[PDB]
Amino acid sequence: SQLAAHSTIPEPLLLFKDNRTDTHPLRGLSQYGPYSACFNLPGQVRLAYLAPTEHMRKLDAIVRELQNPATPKEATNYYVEYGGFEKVFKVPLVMPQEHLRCLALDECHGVAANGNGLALADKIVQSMSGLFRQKHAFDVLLVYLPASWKKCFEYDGFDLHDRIKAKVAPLNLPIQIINDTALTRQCRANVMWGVSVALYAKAGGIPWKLADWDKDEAYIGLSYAIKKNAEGQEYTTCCSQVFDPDGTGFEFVAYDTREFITDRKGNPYLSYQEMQSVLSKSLHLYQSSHNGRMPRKIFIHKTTHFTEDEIQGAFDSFSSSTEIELVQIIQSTNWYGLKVDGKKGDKPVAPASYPVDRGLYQPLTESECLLWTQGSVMGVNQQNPGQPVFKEAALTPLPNPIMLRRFSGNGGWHATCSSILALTKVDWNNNTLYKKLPVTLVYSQVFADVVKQTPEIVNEIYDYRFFM
Amino acid sequence: SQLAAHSTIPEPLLLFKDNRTDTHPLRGLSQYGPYSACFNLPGQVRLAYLAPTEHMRKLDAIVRELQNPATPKEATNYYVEYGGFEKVFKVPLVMPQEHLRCLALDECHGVAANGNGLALADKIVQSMSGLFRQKHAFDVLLVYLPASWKKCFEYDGFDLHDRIKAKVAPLNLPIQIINDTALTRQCRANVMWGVSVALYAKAGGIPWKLADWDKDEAYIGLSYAIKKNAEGQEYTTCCSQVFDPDGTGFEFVAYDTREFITDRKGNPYLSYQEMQSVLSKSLHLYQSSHNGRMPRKIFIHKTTHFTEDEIQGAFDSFSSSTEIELVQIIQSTNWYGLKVDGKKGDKPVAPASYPVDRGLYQPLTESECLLWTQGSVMGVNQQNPGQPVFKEAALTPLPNPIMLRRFSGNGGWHATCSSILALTKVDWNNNTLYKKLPVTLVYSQVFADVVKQTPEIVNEIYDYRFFM
Amino acid sequence: GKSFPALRTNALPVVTQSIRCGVVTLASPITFSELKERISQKSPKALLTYTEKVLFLGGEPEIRKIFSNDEINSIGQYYIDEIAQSVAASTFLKSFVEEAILTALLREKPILHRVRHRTHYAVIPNASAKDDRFLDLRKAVGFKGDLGYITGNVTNAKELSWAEAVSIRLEERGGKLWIMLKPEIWIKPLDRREEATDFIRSRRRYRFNQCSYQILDAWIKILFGSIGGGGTVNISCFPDAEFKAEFEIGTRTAFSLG
Amino acid sequence: GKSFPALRTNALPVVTQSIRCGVVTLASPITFSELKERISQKSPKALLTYTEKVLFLGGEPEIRKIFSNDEINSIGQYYIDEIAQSVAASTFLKSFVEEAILTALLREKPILHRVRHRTHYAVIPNASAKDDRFLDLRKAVGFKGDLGYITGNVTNAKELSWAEAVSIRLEERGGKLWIMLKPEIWIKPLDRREEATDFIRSRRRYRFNQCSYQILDAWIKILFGSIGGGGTVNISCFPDAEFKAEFEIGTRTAFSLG
DNA sequence: ACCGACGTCTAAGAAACCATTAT
DNA sequence: ACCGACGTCTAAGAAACCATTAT
Ligand SMILES: [Mg+2]
Ligand SMILES: [Mg+2]
Repeated sequence: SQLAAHSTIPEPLLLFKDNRTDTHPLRGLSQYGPYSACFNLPGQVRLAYLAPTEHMRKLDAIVRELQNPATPKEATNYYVEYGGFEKVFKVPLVMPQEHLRCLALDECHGVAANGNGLALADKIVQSMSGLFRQKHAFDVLLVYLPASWKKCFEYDGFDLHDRIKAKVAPLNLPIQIINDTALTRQCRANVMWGVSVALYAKAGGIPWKLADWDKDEAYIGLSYAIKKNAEGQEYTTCCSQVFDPDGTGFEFVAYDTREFITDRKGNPYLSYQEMQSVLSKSLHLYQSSHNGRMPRKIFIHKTTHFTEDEIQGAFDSFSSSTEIELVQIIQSTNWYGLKVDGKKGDKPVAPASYPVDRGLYQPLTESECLLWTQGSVMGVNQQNPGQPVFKEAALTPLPNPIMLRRFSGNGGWHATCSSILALTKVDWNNNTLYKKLPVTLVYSQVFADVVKQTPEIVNEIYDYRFFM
Repeated sequence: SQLAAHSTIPEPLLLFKDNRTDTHPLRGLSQYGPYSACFNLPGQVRLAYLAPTEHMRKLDAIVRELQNPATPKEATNYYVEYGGFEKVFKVPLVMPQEHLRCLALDECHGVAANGNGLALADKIVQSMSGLFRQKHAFDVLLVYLPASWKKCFEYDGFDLHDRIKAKVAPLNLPIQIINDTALTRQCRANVMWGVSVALYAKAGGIPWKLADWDKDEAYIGLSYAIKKNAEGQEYTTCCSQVFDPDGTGFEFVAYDTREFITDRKGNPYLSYQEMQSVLSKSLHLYQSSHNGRMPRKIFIHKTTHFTEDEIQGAFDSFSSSTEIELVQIIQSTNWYGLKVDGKKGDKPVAPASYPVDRGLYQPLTESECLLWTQGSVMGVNQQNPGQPVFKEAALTPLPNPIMLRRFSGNGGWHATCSSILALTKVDWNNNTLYKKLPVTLVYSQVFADVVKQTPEIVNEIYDYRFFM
Repeated sequence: GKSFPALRTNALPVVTQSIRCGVVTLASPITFSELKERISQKSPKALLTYTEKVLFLGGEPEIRKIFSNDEINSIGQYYIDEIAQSVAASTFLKSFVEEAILTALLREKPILHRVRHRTHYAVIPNASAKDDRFLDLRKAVGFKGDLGYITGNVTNAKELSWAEAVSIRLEERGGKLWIMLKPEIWIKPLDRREEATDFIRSRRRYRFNQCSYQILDAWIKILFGSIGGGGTVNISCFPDAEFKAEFEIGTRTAFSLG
Repeated sequence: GKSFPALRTNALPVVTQSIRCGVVTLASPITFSELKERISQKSPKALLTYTEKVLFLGGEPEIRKIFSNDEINSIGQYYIDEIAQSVAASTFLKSFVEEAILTALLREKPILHRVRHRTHYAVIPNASAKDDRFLDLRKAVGFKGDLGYITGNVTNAKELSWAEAVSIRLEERGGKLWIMLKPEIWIKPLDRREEATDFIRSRRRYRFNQCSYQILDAWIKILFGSIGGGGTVNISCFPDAEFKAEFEIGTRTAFSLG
């Protein structure tokens, strides 16, 4: 008949320049400035170009428009005006000189015509060679892939994005890919906000971070990818770790699960040895980045369920004093929720005009809970201060929640729900308020695609800046 | 007459393709492959010419015999068979087309007859103007000066090599200068190995790097050059830095000491604010290449001693957690060493047939010691597998040790001499086994000479690939 | 629960706890594939499943149509006590219970029954669109208080047809059984659903919280006949036959306060 | 030291710790330049230096020759205690003690004394080339076990002369005083060393580690007169005079083990 | 005198594509 | 009367200019 009492958690706060809090990312960025601007790293954001000589004009056009103000056109309820790169980020955006504008060889067009994607990525890096010598002179490289290369973008078992990112990752060169999507979109402010924030993050800056974070907690997310070949299937599993250091930092890294190279798995669930190995690597990274202390309590998030050996390895890799939480994330569920307003004035109990608020979680049983990572948020709207805003109104008429399964734990759902919801906003690669999934899962998925595409880069920890 | 016990440092290991070690550089390139071939960078080494039309066939001959195998004829104890560019570097060396071959203006002959070197350098750089817009069509340019221009090469206060290198440094086009020395030498293996390694390095690749090198350490070398004029003289002191990025790769850069242009000094020693400026600038590169992390320990090498002012500047320019190492390298000393073998069967102790080993360091007092950068090395011989090789045998009958004075340090000599010995082989401009001086001082001296020749290129950071 | 706003789900509680089914014992071993083949070939007026013996809901004449007298050894009765635990533990029991509940709900009522992608759907018939019981659903779908069509022809297609429907699913959580409803626009034929995706998207684009609440209430009223009556609606499948299943499912959807 | 191979340097330890020299207190003021001018004009049979007062080793009749009776006020003695750090801190004392040690070394012994670029050389005479005390040095510079010449003329030269020589330097490191040797081919006249660089390069081309060891041992024997005696050789400067300097220099070159 | 091949049925997600941009 | 021009002297390196090619 009636379920147990639910609860809603406040929309989490983002930290900005001089320790200021703002719920709206773009509004806070325009009004206070980026978090790393107070420590002025980078002092400037230097750019480099990677495009054919026939498409340099689009690149200089997009940088120029990045340097100039722009106003929102679509989704104006949450979308604020762009005030220009140097005004918003308090740090200039330099337009690259003649020696920092790289030209791809003409062989790239022929390779694209012949459909060899791997040769295309090799040719792009071969073109970008000189930037390796010049990498001291700039920070971030802009790469433009024309629409004439579409046939080599993503076919069976190949991905140009993952290949190029994997090839340029060891070179310690953050790059940005620009397609016709960023250039032929009606809402220029979306392109401007997203590109500017991504460039600032790639140059080494921190656009924002959660306000109230405990530095004694670690977050782990494991996701898997599917590789198809004639022999069978191989499951590429990679782990992502999120935590903050003791001071003025933000660690967002991903690393592979494989103990040795050429260890093939046909199922997503990892063995006892593999769980011990990966969780110990996570502990070692946290140890290095935390002056030798161990985490008081650890969160592990996974797409699939925890088998018994995995639980045993998780319990055995850490000590007894450190609490361990295992949480299942399920995207698809049979439940949906409807918001009903209460009795106010003369209007009786009636359904609200806007859907259920984001942050509302429903405890289903002693081990399962439904968390609404999608919903309406108060205090964000620009047109009407009192009107709620729902991001995916043009996609989902109603929010569809996700379901959490607790495999081990004695505490309540408040802590895990707060952590999961707070971890949905620090994806600097998007330009919207929040993500449906926590950032650990999406970063693990991206690195899983990257590792599956190129398996030669394993056993090296990599930061988010190289794969966003 | 009994000194402190000496210790010998094992010969440092060089890293090659697929992360595998070999001491002998040429042997490693022949049998294992270059380190940068792992990333297939450069995919190809396109080539360009700049010679008078009377000396074109010399350029074609040198590139051809670069592309063909050659056998050693002198110092055969060390040099191995040369197998051509493609077999050794696993990348092709592409000959220039019709439009990638350049002809110097006929006015160059008249300028050389007039003896004005600066006009000759200007004419060469202006003749190479046609290559600037086709820079995308090649990577490394060869320039040829025939023997008829000897008299305009080096006179008082002038250097054609340094002038041309300074002029082409901001144009962002590596050059390789060849004269009749390369074409009229008996030992073809010498020239072919040197030119091949130099061309591959100037193509942007990493021929080889040290095997066991820490990424938390940085090394700084300071040298000075003297220019004299009617009024007096001033000191052109510069700086250089060797270190490896967070990812796999190599970058080796040098920069000027002068905080502002037209600052004049009459002694090599640097002021407090000068040390602060230079060390803070070096810190910027270090943080830029390592995602803003601090170096755990810093090494500074100078050809002159450190006054109290320099020590205070160095100590205040870094954080408290980073240990500060100041070492003065005294090339010429009054000491030399003789090697004595122990009792071997019936034969008693007797002088060895070959000189002292390279890697032997003798602690003299609390802060002063001699390390043998010159000596005999075992395991690199080709004719006789068991007989050591001492390379400077054709000119010096005995090695001359270099003398090291410390000004700051808690740890023992082991790390200091180990680092100094390791840095002696990373000079890709050197076709022999090693250098007497660490590569930091070599690049500092070369850049000091270049800046002394042309002081208009100050405050711009330049890597080795432009001055090797 | 202590305060507002309210969260209204799609889950209808099930009050029944025991199902009395029949056991058909085979002298010769039987498999699921052959049982399904016989079901398809004979088209019986009963529901059957195979965990370890053929469990059926319906009448003996039916399973004697499916099975010859030689094959059948004996016929008995089976009590599925603690239905929730058995459904959670046994997959075939879950499918059987879901099918039985659907067949009990869609009896003697003008609602088409269809299946898509292992899921159960209740589709409004085309011919009986103007029925008076559909007035609430017609009001819920229209715009600005105008009466709206429930079924019709899709735009710009040869003979593609569409009709508004509800998906019925069974879910077990913590020892309690829930029935799940999700409004969804059915397309006939089933295999041509891809050709009308833009049409469905256009139809549901502004189906916000208000319209969704109205549609859910209308579907509850259509399926059960009463809404918010405070009681339970009793449905039975094959009431004439000896082996029948009756269910007690409430009309008020599970909700949460506080 | 604990193991082999062994390292043999060219440094001879100096065991002396104090020098008892005399001072020349003169009423009128004295500078180094005119002091050296008087030395050149008079050619004293003694060594003189100027730190703050005129310091000498030798006999008083000499400085009475170089200074008239009116100029000299009084004569006393100076105790140079802690010779090592005094030599390190004071340059004049370093050069003075180095000259005194060399003059003590080359007394009543048939080796010429020469100076080039303010560095001291011990050069064997042409006239006493075939002396028996030079047999070891003749053997060392020989080829295939044959006796080798230790003095001669430079090939393709008009009047150039060459001889085998050793350079002696004084060095102070860490409170210990060392005497350094280095074999070198001396050329007479000094200013025509340009014309014989090919000759020196050819002569020193094959003087490898083994041959250099023999040359160093032969020169140690020539300089000190004993080898491997396990003790120290005492050398003195002007033993007949009142103010004399005596030194205790070992014969075994400083060595180090693993 | 068995543990491998294959059928059924749940849940849950991932991969080559499609499509809109916030009552 | 104090500090600024000259001389001496050590160590030590670089304006430069010739070589010969590894027992
Ligand atoms: Mg990158
Ligand atoms: Mg060079």
